[PDB]
Amino acid sequence: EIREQGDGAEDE
Amino acid sequence: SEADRQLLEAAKAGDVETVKKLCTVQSVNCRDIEGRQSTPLHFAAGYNRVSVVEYLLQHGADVHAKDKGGLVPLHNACSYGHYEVAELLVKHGAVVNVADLWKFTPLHEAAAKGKYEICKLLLQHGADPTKKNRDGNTPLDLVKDGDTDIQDLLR
Repeated sequence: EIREQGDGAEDE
Repeated sequence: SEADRQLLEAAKAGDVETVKKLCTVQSVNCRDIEGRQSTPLHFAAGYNRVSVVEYLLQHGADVHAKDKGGLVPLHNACSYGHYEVAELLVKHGAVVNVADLWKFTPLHEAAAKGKYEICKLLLQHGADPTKKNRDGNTPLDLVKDGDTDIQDLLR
């Protein structure tokens, strides 16, 4: 499986 | 629990007033059961909600909590490039050399994402740039070839 980065969002 | 779901969501939204209303002994570190088992602090950190992070850290959130992949909120902050959150978590005792299941540390994340100030923060608090993850890669190895300033910082 691909490694996931965790929950969140990028800044603009 | 319905209050739990609304707390996790308020943390993602950065609605500190709703967070304040919904925080209880049990909910402050509840887990997103249908997701990655993230806590309110994982979400606030990952979604760059500084006021929520500050409130949670002051009202019973565990800076050391792991999600299903072993990520602590510091991993989320570093992965999504949120400096102020990363600094707050470190000031509140986040372990800078903590490894997830894959042996990535926050510095692996910050290096791969090319975040100068975050890398600087972690290095100043003793982050080990020699640490290999399960691909045999150090944080320096994960810096994009195009990212000259980060490469230099990590030497």
